[PDB]
Amino acid sequence: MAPALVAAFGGKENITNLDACITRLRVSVADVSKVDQAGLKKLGAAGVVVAGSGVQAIFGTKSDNLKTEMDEYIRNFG
Repeated sequence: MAPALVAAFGGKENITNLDACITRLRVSVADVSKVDQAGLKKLGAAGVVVAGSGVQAIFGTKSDNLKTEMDEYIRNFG
């Protein structure tokens, strides 16, 4: 699931707004019908916040751990 979890929201390139940054991403959209943010926050990023109107994602603190999981995905799907 982890190699498809990040895909579930960050891989929805269709997204209308996204604030990618050093260790901070964001995903302001209405495709929440069934999104796995609850997983994409502790598994894709390191803490996100949902605010009807926009969504914010933060891969700080345990950035290396989460990014390590990211590295695994491309290596698992290379």
